[PDB]
Amino acid sequence: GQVIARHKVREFNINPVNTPTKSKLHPSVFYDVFPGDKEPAVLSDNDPRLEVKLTESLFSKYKGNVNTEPTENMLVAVDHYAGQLLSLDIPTSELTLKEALYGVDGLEPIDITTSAGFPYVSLGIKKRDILNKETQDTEKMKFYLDKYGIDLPLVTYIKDELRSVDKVRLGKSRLIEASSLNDSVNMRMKLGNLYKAFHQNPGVLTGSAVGCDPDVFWSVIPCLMDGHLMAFDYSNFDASLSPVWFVCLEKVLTKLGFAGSSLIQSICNTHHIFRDEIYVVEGGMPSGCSGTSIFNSMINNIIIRTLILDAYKGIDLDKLKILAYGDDLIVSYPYELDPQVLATLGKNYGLTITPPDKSETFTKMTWENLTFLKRYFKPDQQFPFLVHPVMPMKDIHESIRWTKDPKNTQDHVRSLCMLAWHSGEKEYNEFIQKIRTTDIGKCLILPEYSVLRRRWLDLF
Ligand SMILES: [Sm+3]
Repeated sequence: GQVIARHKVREFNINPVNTPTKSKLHPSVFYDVFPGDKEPAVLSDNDPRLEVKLTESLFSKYKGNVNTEPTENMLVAVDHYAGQLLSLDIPTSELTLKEALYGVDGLEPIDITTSAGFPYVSLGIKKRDILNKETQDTEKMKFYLDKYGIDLPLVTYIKDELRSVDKVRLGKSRLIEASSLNDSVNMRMKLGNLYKAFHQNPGVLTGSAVGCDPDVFWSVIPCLMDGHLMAFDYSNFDASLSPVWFVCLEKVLTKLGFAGSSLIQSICNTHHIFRDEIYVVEGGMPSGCSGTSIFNSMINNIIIRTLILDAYKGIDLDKLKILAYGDDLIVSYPYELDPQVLATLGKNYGLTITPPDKSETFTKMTWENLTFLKRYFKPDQQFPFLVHPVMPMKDIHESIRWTKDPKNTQDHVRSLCMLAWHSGEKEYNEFIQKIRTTDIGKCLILPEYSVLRRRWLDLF
């Protein structure tokens, strides 16, 4: 994706947005007791630890844009991937303003904590005013739908979160390019069954993990990926998606039977409202559109299928098994294919594909080394057929040392226990013991290890 043009909001007569220009992240009491580097992201041009122009930094992610019509290999991959997806028998029927608004079984009511987006953000009017959860009202939406229409621009906040020392100074703090409520209900109303299917079918058929409890799903990935092993992750996946991949994503939904795949063009080329200065981009996935997670996965399934055909000759795609959660990949084939080969090959579609999280360089992948959703795979001692998701203790330490509002310093610490304990009894007791060094640490009521193991076992 490349930025084709920049204008001022004045030119379009649009009220600018005062982007939250201060981090709400402060150091928690566990800042001294645990180790970590990561500090909060840069949200302002002045921010003293910044060694670079922020304007340029925030948008450097848009490296360029490769222009082709879909390759022959590309085209095979969409017919094969779409093929698998037909077997699921996904309804092509569209959803209702009421369904799309407040969920069905499969979907979850649009979050009334996220931004409504343009133009609502600049009218002070937020999600609650339109959305009555108890009533399940459709008058306020239908009104503001008829009024402002669809295909509205995107409000581009800059995301407030922990970043590594490098991504702090180099101004890499990434963006959420948030969608208008109009647009998110619109295509949530006609690809609602596409999302429904992916949420109910996390696996090797959808090539998807989006919406899955790793607690249980971890202990089933190894049954599904029965073959050799590869894993990947990209740097700036979203921004790097040249339009071609979108023309494939559409082509897939078209074969699936969704009139509405036209929407996909509407996310490829988009307008973004950053501070005032409104950008317009060709390509790139909006990080925080409606089906971002799902569309990425689908495209990733298109991409590795393509790269592997590009790279190799005599290959049956039916035995190629894939599992993507956005940029995160796991893939398996009966024969040992070379990750490195693939990564290079994809670099001529504009992609920077890379070894999975916590991996220095492409070696043969093994269940001992693998990462997915930032977690290791550690099979249980007593019952080796059950598999633990092990979020590394560094990542958990790095999270506990900061806090937004130290009232929910419990809710946050408890949540970290549900992840920590998978590391094993020895480490979990060291963890809560160190937490309980601090004075507010001891007042927190924490689950004991045997409690957490039992809750986990009961899930089966
Ligand atoms: Sm990733």
